Amino acid sequence: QKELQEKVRLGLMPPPEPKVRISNLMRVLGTEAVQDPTKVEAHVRAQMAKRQKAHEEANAARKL
Amino acid sequence: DGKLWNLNNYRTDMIQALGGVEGILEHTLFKGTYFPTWEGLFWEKASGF
Amino acid sequence: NEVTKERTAQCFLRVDDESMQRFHNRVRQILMASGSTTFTKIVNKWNT
Amino acid sequence: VDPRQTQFGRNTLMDMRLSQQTVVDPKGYLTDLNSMIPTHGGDINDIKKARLLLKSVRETNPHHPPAWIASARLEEVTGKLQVARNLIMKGTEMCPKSEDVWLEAARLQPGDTAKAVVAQAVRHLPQSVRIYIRAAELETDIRAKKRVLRKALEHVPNSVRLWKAAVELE
Amino acid sequence: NDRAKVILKPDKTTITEPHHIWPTLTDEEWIKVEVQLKDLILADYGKKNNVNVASLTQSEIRDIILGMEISAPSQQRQQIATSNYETQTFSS
Amino acid sequence: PTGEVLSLVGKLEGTRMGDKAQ
Amino acid sequence: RYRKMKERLGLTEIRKQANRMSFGEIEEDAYQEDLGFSLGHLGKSGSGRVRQTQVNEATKARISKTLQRTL
Amino acid sequence: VFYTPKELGGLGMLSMGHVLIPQSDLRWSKQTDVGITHFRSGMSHEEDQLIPNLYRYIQPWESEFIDSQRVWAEYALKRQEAIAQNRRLTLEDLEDS
Amino acid sequence: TGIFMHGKIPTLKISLIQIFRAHLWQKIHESIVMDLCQVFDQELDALEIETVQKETIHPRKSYKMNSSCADILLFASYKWNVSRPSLLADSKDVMDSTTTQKYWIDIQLRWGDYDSHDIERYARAKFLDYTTDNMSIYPSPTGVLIAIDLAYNLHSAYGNWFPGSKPLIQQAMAKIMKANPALYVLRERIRKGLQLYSSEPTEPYLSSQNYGELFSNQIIWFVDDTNVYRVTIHKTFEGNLTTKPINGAIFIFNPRTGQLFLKIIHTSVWAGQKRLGQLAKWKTAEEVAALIRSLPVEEQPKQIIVTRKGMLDPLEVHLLDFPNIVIKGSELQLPFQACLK
Amino acid sequence: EEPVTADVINPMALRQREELREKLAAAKEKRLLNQKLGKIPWLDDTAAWIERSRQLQKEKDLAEKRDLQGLTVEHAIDSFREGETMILTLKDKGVLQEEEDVLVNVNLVDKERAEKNVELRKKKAQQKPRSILSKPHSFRLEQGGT
RNA sequence: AAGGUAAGUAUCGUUCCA
Repeated sequence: QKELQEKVRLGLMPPPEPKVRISNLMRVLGTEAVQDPTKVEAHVRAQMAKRQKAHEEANAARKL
Repeated sequence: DGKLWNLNNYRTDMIQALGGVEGILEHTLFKGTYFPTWEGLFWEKASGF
Repeated sequence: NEVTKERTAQCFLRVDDESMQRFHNRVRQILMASGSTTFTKIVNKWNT
Repeated sequence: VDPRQTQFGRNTLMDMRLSQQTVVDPKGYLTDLNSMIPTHGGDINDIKKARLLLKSVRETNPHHPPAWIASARLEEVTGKLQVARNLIMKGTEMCPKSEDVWLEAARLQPGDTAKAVVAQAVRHLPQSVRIYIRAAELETDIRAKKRVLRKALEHVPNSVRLWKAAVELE
Repeated sequence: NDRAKVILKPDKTTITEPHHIWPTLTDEEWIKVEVQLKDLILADYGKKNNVNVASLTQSEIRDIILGMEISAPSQQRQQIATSNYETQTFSS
Repeated sequence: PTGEVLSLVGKLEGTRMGDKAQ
Repeated sequence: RYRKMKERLGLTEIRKQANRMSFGEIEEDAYQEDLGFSLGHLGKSGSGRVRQTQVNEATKARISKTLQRTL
Repeated sequence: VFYTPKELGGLGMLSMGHVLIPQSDLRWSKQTDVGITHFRSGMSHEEDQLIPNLYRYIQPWESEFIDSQRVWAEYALKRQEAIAQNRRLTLEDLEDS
Repeated sequence: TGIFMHGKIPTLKISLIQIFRAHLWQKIHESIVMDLCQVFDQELDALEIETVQKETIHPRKSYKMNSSCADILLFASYKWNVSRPSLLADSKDVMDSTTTQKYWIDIQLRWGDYDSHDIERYARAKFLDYTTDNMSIYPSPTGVLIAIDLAYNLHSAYGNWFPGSKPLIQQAMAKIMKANPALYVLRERIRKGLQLYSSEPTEPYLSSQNYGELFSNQIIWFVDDTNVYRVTIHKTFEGNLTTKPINGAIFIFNPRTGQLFLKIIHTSVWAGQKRLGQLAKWKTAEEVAALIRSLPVEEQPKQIIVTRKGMLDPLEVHLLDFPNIVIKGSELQLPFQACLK
Repeated sequence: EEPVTADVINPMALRQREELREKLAAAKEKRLLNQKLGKIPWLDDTAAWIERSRQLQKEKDLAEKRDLQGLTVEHAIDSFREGETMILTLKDKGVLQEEEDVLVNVNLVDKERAEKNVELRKKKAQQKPRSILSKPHSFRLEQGGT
């Protein structure tokens, strides 16, 4: 965690975007989600799919 | 055994002797607030801050 | 006198020195415990 | 107070909606039972506004018996039972076809006056009414109970409850 | 109603059976139609209140969509904000 | 006139406890 | 965590209704053992909601983790 | 300022002293649209007003005890009859007690 | 400010410094001046008033109580038969004292005590003590001093009047007392210093800020009642506008499932009902309570939002048997009246 | 000076008098209803009871063989168009408030609010500006149109 | 006799004094 935070403070990777779910959809992005709700839910579902894909292909890479 | 005393008559007579709502509110800053009448008011015993 | 229903005695009532001293001490400890208490709190304690 | 206890020891509503390619899903209109005296009560704050509401409505919707019934419940809860009696006796002529109103009037009227109400309800509802048994145990004498059952046996004697009450009568 | 309908039928087909109500579109056409409806709502607000839509930031865009809009009828009640406390002049 | 409280000793000639409280 | 802190220390409607103390409305002194404890508009005919102010659940008393461990 | 009840801004302080109120504290003026008008409280020329003392607002123990005996006798007579008449009591009967 | 302290009451000193901040004093004096300047501008021809002048004076004249000076001055188009010095409630001045061109008015403010809250005596006393003065500068012997008591919201005026001036001052002051931005903000500050409010009870209002917490796992009912009583009105091109009542529809929308319960409101229910607004108010409440009693307990709504504030009241009576159901009003002009279109 | 005569108001006295008046009204109503409702052989005959039951059973055998409106519309006549139909809803009014009914259209009302806001931003018979706050434009509607 | 000093930033005058 400290190594990651130091790297982000350097800026080698972007600052971690807040992990958001369906329950957090209107808590985090709701004000920006009123104008284009379907785009915002598509973006949060894309983030969910990216997290799940990272997990699944991490398992696949670790697969024997 | 319930409360063994009553103060409704005592407060009634205190208001009567003090001059009533206007006889007491004349001493206060009520007229400065300029409410049309003293009904429909509540005291905020605690400020939110 | 319940057997005869006649006024036969007379009970003079009084508040003893202990109760007066206790009430005075209560008022004293109300007053001394007023470093920051509101006027309403002091008067509520007094009425009680 | 419990007569065995000594010093040392709600808003009814007739309507009812049934659930269940067509978007239109109409539902049947169901009428409900009557409401008796509930153990739960007094869940009201700021009475001086609620009484005003019920007052306004008892002329705004004078043909809604549960308005009068809720007024009775509210005024009986807050220590004004006599005015509740008066208001129920006033409103019973506005919805005289409702069993619940007459039942509330019977339960909110003491002594012989209660009889005067229950002997009057049958005048408006003489066909297959539970009010007959309310008269039956509202009075005192078994002979009067027999007469009440016979009157029930004289006006719509098709009630199994009426027959059961009258059969086991001397 | 009318321009809203025209936006709601971007395709000439615009299939709508009596089983459902709104036109049958998939996700991306929903994106496009929602963007169009947002633009329509901001355009109507700008026409009504004579303010360019771009200046309306996202917060007041949400306020407009939901039903928030404020006015300033008590504009002279700003007193809470060589001393200029009698310099103000009277104009007939 | 003054706000100081006067002892009602000797002020009880014509008053009772239950009077003016029914 | 901050949301739960704001919920625990937030003004429950029954609490906020008790702070309001009406005006020019004498009330019988409740709680004989200690007067100056008036509920104000809570249960008062002056103003407030027609329905009774329902009790909240976030303010329910709770025991500590170590004390529950002792239990 | 002291003996005014709590919701009227005062402290609602109870008293048992002979507290006189000067007749300069019972006068109030209101400005109607036509013009200012003034009022007193003792509008007939009478004695000086006096704060009511708690002494006159608490029933003596003697009266309370004799009334307790009488009232409980009334309640007993009003309950044993209710047994025979078969009804529960009510606020209407016991309001007088 | 002009408030006088008969003793150092530090809490009162702090309170009055807080109340009269932002130079409310000088600002309140100027606000009283200019809007009182305005009323004479409208009725200047009707009173032979050539011009009205608000001369630039010392900014601290508002609370300079020792001396005084004129601030509003009327230059007359022709000579006026000025009346004697008299109070604002007087009606006996036969208006024959003298003749003048210049006519000043002085406005002085006061925060009166309890004993000394006689505003008219204040006004006359310092009219006499400012005209019979060697330090006060009044351009003409004629004039009237107007006294304002803020602590008791009293107003009086004593001095010289020209024909029609006194009733005009009466009406203008009656209006200025009931409405003035400076006096209104002073009243608001006094109210928030005592924390004494009129009505404005606290309820959870659906608004743009707490709009997020709506999206929760608890089912909510949006009771919309705008479309209950409605008449199709249309003004034909040539014929007179004509109306025809039509049916209404209650909205019991549920964001969780979308099931918009809708009770069609026949025109026959309004069989010449005099008070139709209240009938429409409790007809929706009847159906919403019926529907609540209809749904099973797990499907019973735990929160009912309402579009129009009038509907907040009836539900609480028809929801009197459901104390656990929170009925929240909405400040949000939430578009459900158009759902019927 | 001389203080004029006027009663003193006492919230306890007012409340107690109101309650006592209500109790007297209830007493009068109960006394009236006692008169209203107080004006109302075969009692214990079982054989005659059976006979009456038999005759009741046999009796069935013997009997076997909207233009009208006076509402007001809070709008101007000019606010309506021609050659088109408009829907007219009802304005929000409290149940306790006994003001007259007001029918308005939400779209025209919103347009009026928008133009009022525009005009009030554009500004940035005795004392009228402050009288309009201390003190709308509608028409009586009768016989289906004025 | 009190328990009643708001703390400040400015130019200007004066005066002793270094």
